[PDB]
This record gives sequence, C-alpha cells and structure tokens, in this order.
Amino acid sequence: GMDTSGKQAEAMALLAEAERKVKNSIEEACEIYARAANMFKMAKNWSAAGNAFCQAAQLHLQLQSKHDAATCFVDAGNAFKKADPQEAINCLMRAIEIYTDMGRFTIAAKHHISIAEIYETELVDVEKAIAHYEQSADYYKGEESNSSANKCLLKVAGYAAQLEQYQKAIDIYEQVGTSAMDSPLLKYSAKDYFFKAALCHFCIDMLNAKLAVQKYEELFPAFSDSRECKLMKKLLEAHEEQNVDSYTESVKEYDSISRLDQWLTTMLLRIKKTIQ
Amino acid sequence: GMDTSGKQAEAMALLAEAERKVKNSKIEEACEIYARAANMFKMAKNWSAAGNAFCQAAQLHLQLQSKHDAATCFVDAGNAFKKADPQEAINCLMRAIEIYTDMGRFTIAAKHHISIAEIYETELVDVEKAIAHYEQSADYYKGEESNSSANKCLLKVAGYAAQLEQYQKAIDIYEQVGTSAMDSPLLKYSAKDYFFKAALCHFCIDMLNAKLAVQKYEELFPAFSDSRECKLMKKLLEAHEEQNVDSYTESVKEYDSISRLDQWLTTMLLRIKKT
Amino acid sequence: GMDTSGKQAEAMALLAEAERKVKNSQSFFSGLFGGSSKIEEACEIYARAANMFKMAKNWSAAGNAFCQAAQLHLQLQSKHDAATCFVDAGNAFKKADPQEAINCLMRAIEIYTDMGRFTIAAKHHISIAEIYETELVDVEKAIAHYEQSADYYKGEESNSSANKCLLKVAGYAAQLEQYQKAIDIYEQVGTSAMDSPLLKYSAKDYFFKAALCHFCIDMLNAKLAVQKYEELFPAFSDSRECKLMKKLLEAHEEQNVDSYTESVKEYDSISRLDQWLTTMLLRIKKT
Amino acid sequence: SKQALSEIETRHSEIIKLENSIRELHDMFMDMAMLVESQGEMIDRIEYNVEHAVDYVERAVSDTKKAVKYQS
Amino acid sequence: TRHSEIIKLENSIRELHDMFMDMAMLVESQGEMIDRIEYNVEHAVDYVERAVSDTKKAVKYQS
Amino acid sequence: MAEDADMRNELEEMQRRADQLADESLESTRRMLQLVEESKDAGIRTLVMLDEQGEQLERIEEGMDQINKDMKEAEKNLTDLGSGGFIRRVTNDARENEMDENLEQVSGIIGNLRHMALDMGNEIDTQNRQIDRIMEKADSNKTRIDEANQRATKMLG
Repeated sequence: GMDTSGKQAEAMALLAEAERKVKNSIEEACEIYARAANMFKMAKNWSAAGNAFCQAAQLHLQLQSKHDAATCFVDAGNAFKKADPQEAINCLMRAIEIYTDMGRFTIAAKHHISIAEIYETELVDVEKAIAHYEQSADYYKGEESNSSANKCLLKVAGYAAQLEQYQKAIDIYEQVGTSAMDSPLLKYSAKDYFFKAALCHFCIDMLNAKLAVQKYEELFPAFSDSRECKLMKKLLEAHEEQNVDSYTESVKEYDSISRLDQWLTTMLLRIKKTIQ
Repeated sequence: GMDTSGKQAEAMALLAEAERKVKNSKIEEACEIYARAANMFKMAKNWSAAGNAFCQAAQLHLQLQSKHDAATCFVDAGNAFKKADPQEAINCLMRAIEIYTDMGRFTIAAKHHISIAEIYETELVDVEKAIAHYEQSADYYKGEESNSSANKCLLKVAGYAAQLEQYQKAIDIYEQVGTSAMDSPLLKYSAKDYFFKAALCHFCIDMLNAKLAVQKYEELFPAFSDSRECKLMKKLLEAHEEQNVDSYTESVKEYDSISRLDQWLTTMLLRIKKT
Repeated sequence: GMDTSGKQAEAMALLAEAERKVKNSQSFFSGLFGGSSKIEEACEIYARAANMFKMAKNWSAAGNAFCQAAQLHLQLQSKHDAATCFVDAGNAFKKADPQEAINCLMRAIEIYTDMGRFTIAAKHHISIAEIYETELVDVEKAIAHYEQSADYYKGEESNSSANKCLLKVAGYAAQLEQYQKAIDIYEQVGTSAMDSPLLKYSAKDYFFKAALCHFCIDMLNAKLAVQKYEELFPAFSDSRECKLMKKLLEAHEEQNVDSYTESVKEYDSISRLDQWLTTMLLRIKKT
Repeated sequence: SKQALSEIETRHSEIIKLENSIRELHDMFMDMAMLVESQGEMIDRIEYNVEHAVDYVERAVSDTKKAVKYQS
Repeated sequence: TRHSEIIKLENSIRELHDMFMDMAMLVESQGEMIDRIEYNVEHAVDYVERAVSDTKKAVKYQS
Repeated sequence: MAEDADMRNELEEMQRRADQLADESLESTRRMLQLVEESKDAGIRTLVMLDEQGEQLERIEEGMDQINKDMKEAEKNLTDLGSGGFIRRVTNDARENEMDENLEQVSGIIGNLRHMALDMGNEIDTQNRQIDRIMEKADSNKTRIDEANQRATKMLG
C-alpha cells in the first residue's frame, strides 16, 4: 500500500534534512530525527528505527541533557527488542548505567528484569539470567520493596536448583519460608517453600533430608499436619529398604489427589533413578 | 417542557452573540467564545446542532495556532455526533486519530480506533469494515506491548470471523491466544475455554480431523482432559459417529443444566448438529 | 569483587576533592564573593558520593555524606532540601546502627510540621514507631508515636488509616495488662465499622477480641457484655466466635478445666490460633 | 451383597471431584491477594510524589507573587 | 432431592469461578495502567523543577 | 466348606474395602471443610485493602486537580506580568452423620462467599474509571508546562 513507500521515502527525506542541518555545523535536527524514527516505527520497518533513535540520543547527550537521552535510549532498545536481541541489551545497559548514576534505582531494577527475561526466552543462557535477577533483587531489597525481592529470589533459587549445586536453593528457600511464616496474610503458603527445600536435600543423601525435615518439623509445628510431611516420611521409609514399588505407589497416589507442577516430577524422577 | 425551550434559546443567543463578536488576537477570543457557546448548546442537548457548532469551533481552532486543543475539540465533536449521522463522526474521529499518531501517542489512537469500530458495528450492519479497525488497534497495542488489549481485540475479531465462516483465521487466533495464556502464570485457568472453542470451529470442516485435533490439545495440555468441555466434546463426537439425534440433545441438555449456553455457542452448536 | 575496592577508592578520592573544595570555598568567597556556586557544587559532590557509597554497600559512609550535605544546604537556608537529605540519611543509617536515624527523622519531622504538612510527619512517625518495635521492646515509645500519628491523621480527616493506627495501639496496650483502653478502642472501631458496606464483613472480629479482653476482668461482666453486642448486631450470633465463647463460659462456670481445654483444642484444630489469642487464652485459663 | 457396596463405591466417586473443585477456588483467592497488595504499595509511592509536586508548585506561586508585586 | 442440592452447589461454585476470572483480568490491566502513570508523573515533576531552576538562574543573572 | 470359606474371605476383603472407602470419604469431607474455611480470611483482607486503595486514589485525584488550577493561575499571572440430607444411607451408622453435617457447613460457607466475591468485584470498575481520568489530567498538565516553558524561552529572543 501507500504506507510502506510513502513513509519510507519521507523518512529518508527527513533523515537527509537532519543530516544537512548538522552539516551546517541543533535541536531541530533532533526533532527531525525523532519524527523520522516515529514514522519508521509506523512503517513496520522495525530495524533501523533504533538506529535513528540512538543517533538522536547521542546528539541530545552532546548538550548535557540526560533525561530525554535515557528515555530515547530505552525506546530504541525496546524497538530493537524483536528485530535484533543483542543490541537491545547494550542499549538497555546504557540506560541502566545512567539511571543508576542518578540513583533512580527502581527504574534500574525493571530494566534488569527485562534484560534477564530476554536472556531467558529468545537466547539460551542461564548464568546471565541469574546474575541480572540477583542484581535486581539486591536493588529492590535495598529500597525495601519486599514482594519484588521475594519474587526475584524465588526465580533465582528455582534456576539454581534446576542446574547448579543445591546449596543456593536451600539457603534462599529457608530464608524466604522463615520470613513468610510470621506474616498474617502470607502464612498459608509457607509450607510450599519448606517442602521444596527438603526435596533438594534428598538429592545429596537421605540422612541430610531426614535431619532437615526433623528440624523443620520442630521449627514450624503446622508442618507436622501437612500432607507433604506425610508423603516425605513415607517416601523416605520406602527408600530405606530398596523397594521401588512402594516409591512408585506413593508418588502415584499423591499425584492422583493433586497434579504435579512438573518440577516435583523432575526431582522425584531424579531421586528414584538413584535409589538403585 | 419549559427546560428544553429555555436552554435552546439561551444557547442560540450565546452562539449568535459569539458569531457577532468574532465577526467584529481576535481569533483566540473567537475560539474561546465559540467553545462556550458550544458548551451551552450541549447543555441545551440539541445533539446535532451542538455537534455542528462544536466541530465548527474545532475548525476555527485549527485556524488558531495549536494542535492539542484541535485534537481535543475533534474528539469531543465526535462524541457529540455519536448519536447522529455516523459518517461525520467517523471522519472527525479519524482526523483526531491521525493527529494523535502524528505525535507518537499510539495508545490513545488505539483507544479511538476501538471506539469507532464499536460505533461502526452497533449502528450499521457492515461487519467486515469493523474488522480492519479492530486489527489496526490490535497491531498498535501489540507494538506497544500492552498484551491485554491485544488479546481482547484479537478475541473479538476472531469471534466475528468465526461467525463469518472464515474458520481458518479463527482457529489460528484461538490457538495462539490459548497457548500464550497457558504459558503465562496468570490467566492459565482461562486457557481451557479457548481450546474448546477452537475444536468446535475445527469441527465445522470435518469430523475425523477433530479427533486428531482434540488429541493434539490433550497431549499439549494434560489438564484439558479433566475439564467438562473435553468430556462433552468427545461424547458429542462419539454420538455423531452414529446418526442418532437423541444422544447429543441429551448431552447438551445435561451440560446446559449447570450453566446457560451463550448465543454464539448455541448458534454454532445448532449449525454443527443439524448437519 | 572489584566493586568493593574500586568504589571505595574512587569515592574516597571524590570525597577528599569535595573536602578540599569546601576548604577553598571560604577563601574564594572572602577574596571574590563567588556566592554559593562553590557551595552548591560541593553539595553536588557530596550527594554523588553518597549515592555511589550506597551502591557500594557501605551504608555508614552514605549516611555520613548525606548528613554533611544536609547540614551545608541547611546552612544555605534551604530547609526543604535539608529535610530531604536528612530523610535519606535516616534511611541509610537504618541498616547499620539504629539510633542516628531516630534523631535525623526527628529533625525532618520538626522541619515538616513547621509548615503544616502533617501527612508527611505522620508517615515519618509511623516509620519511627516501626523502628522502635522491630529491634527494641520499648513498647511505651511505640505507643506514644502511634498515638501522635493517629491524632494527626484524624486531624486531616483521612479515615481508615487512623483506624489501623488505633487498632495497633489497642493491640499493644492490651499486652501490658491494662484492659480499659483496649476495650474502648475495640468497641469504638467495631461500632464505626458496622455501618460501612465493604468493612461490614470484618466487623464481627473486633467484637470478639473485646469480649476476650473483657473476660480477664471478671466473668460476670463478660456474660452481660455479649448480650449487649448480640442485640445490636444480630448476625453476630451466626459466627463461630459466639459459640466458642458460650461454651467456654459454660465450662468455666463449674471449674471443669478439661472441657475448656478440649474445646480450645478443637477450635484450634479447625483453624490455627494466633500468638495473641494463645497468650490471652492461657492467661484466662490461669483462673 | 455385592451390588449395594459397589453402589457405596459409586457414592465415594463424586466427593473427590467436588474436593478438586474447591481446591481450585482456594488457590485462586490466594493468588489474588498478592496483586492487590502490590497495587497498594505502588499507589502510596505515587501519592508521595504528588504531595511533593503540589508543595513546590504552591511555593513557586508565592515566590512569583512576591516578585511581581514588589517589582511592580 | 440429591440432584437439586448438588446441582445448586455446583452452580454456585462455577459462578464464583467466573467472577474471579473476570475481575483478576481487570486487575492486571489496572496494574499496567498504574505502571505507566507513575513514570509520567515523575518525569513531569523533574522537568518542572529543572525549568523553573533555569528561570531563577537567568532572572538573577539579569538582576 | 472350602468354597464357602473362600467366598466368605473374599467378602471379608470386601468389608475391608468398605471400611477404607468410608474412611477416605470422611477424610475428604474434613479437608474440604478446612479449605472452605481458609478462603474467607483472604477475602476479607482483600476487601479492606481495596477500600484503603480507593481512598488514596481519591486523594491523588484531588491533588492533581489542585495542581492544574494553581499552575494555570500562575501561568496567567506571569503572562500578565509583562435440605433433608446429602448422602444415601446404604448402611447408616455414625460415619454418615458427620459427612452430612460437614457438607451442610460447606454449603453455607459457599453461600457467604458468593456475596463476598460479588461485593468485592463491584469496586474495581470505579477504580478503573478514576485511574483512566487521572492519567489524562496529568498528561494535560505536563503538556501545558512544556509549552509554557517553551514560550517563556521564546519571548526573550
């Protein structure tokens, strides 16, 4: 349609006009660049829009302006988000650097979350995701926004238990569960966290798991009434005799009454495989 | 009533005096006084004449050096004609949307697009026309990452297309939205419904491939097995395997007992069963 | 990692440069009357150093820098920015040593209340009370601060916040074994909440607490109490609290301790009891 | 006889479905609470910013009144 | 009586389900909205402060 | 006698089955009751929090209106400067009674939850409208301030 050709031609015309204006050597050039970038974004020419935005940001930063520079850097990064994953990371890191310099730590927190999401969905890399999530959690906890820090720490612990040694998962789960135990609204969930922690202990060796479940039962009396504690006692008792059938039967029954998150399935499978 | 006549007379007098003032720098006062006259006419509640005067004031403001006031005046005039000749309201709102996108505020443009699509569908009968605006608004929202609005618009357009008998677009949209919602931790409880709907649409093509489709959904989403919808779908298909009309009627009555079926589902159910 | 040493060294160098700048500012003003440009720029160095330190996890240095900036910029008669810097310094100190923040927040509160901006003073008072509560057990000061904040909030007509503050005050006061204030506050809050559309569902709970807090005084004034509530809020009779209270009264009327224990055990079995209710129930059982 | 107690088994057949139905609702309530709390805290931050803005605007108005009236 | 009572119970449950789905979606949209407004107001306050500061410095330079 | 012995021992196995099934049903009812009880407190807390949030939103809207009016006045002045049962009684016995009572209580609590949920749902819509309006007010104010500063800079030269 007319949109593609007309918008592209006018965008090239405006880019040339701005380049000529700077050739005389200024804000007018930045406004022309911004309008050209907007019409490019309209044209569905996703790529090369971030290029114009970055050019405008550099020119604007030339004159000591820092707020609009950061805004346009972030805009260019999100524009590049879909066309080219790699460059968006660099642009968002630039914006994060400026914001952290000025101390708007909440903004830096969100941009890090976004970067770690892109490292987790499109590209494939876990360590970078863990690092960025940890940085965001530290910023938020420094600003004492507890819920966001809890979310980030839970995700980091999940990934670490997914691939890394289990110590990090144990520590994060214990801390979060203990903190959530006392609160009025959130107490009902506490069990879950404790449960997970104990399973992570099982992967190393049984005695650790038995001692840990004893300690948790002492610390949180309600745990003794949970169906999870009963399942864990039964599973440990079965595993102590090298009898796989009891293992399978108990796991199948517990699955029958409630579905599995597919995390428990992976961990239970691992534990069963090492029963020998 | 004595209220309508009085308000109409007052608004007419104010507008006439405003005309005389402007006819007598002067542009700004003319614009403001015309705005006041338009407001008094709106309180007079002669919607057509008030909208006409208000759009004329908008054009005069265009004659004055400002854009935001122009766009605001255009949108208010469009809302005024909302209950009048649709074509003029559509024209004014389209101009306002163009101005708003020119400034890069895509979100308000999408909102206005949704509004004009709504008026285009309720008032007139042209359904295919509204699809274009709905898709454009969905595109803008998806570009700005407001996933909820994009999902709403896509759902509406998919429903209309499914009505229009272009089932392929409906199946694509429903499957995409369902899988995306399933991925997200929240809204997961809703996902089942979408899949069910898709099956019905896919059924209209043929019965045999419906089995494969439902099995594919079963393996892609195990929880779908435990939902009542899957049981109803498989029972209906199995009954249809033999040409007995009683079975599916009884099954649909049983399912209906719990919750009343909506008009869309009832229409497609009648269409499937009758043939 | 590198962050620790690098940030420490660069921040120390920047702070030393700022100190030299302030030392030279006096000479510059005396010899030329440069004004406050030097002083303002020095304030900028102090603020940037404080932020960098806060990044570096060295909270104490950040607090010191913020206090220095606040003191200087107050010396430049700009009370508002001084209050802001004092607030940040208090937040910074809150993590390492818990007592400088008290006085910093006190100074900020005085500055703010000087202009009549009461809401900010109320928020700071709530924060100070929380600081007192979390570490220390100096309940008296917490009660005083909560009462002051509730007074301000009531004076600003912002309801549904004063209610929470007064509920906290009563909940703490009932702990010190002085029950009149708790009963007054609880009954007032309950009767006020009874008429709200949304809040109605919660109202019942308050009455129950009062009754329990009213039991320790003497059994005879508990029975009558229940009656006075039930006629006023008939729906009260439907909830479980009335049944449990009636059963407890019946059991206690004949020194039958075992039945009382069994009833409490069952009620706890259906729903886990809070610490506050547990302590009060034990205290009542003491008789 | 066998038929009657096979029927008793049929009886214990719906209770589990009902228990699943309720377990869904409970979890959904619990999930909702957290969102409500988060929106709350964010609202308080916004409110604080607004108070600062209004205070500065009023102060600037007073300063402008001083400048204009005294210079005039 | 069995059918009446049990179907009544199930109808109630399904109704609660539907209500909660709807308003949870609503809350999510609200959250996005509030996210936007916060940053908008922050930028507004920052820029007004900066510009009025330019005003003070310039006017005091001329006077 | 062997035939009778084995058939009767199968009958005892089936008696064990009966016992197990009845006990499982009882336990399931108890757990249902506990869960239904647990939901209510979360509902109530959500309601109170929503109330508080609504009040805060009203405060901020008032603040924004005051901001707009005062800034407009300041700009203008500056310019001027220039039900019977629930379970079939196959065999009676106490175990069915507690089942019936638990189901009754569950029904009542769900009845309450209905109204609770609807009442809570009502508020969110008005909150949505209010938030939408406050955005527009803030945006208009910002645009005003930017254009005002630009004009203040252009008139000088």
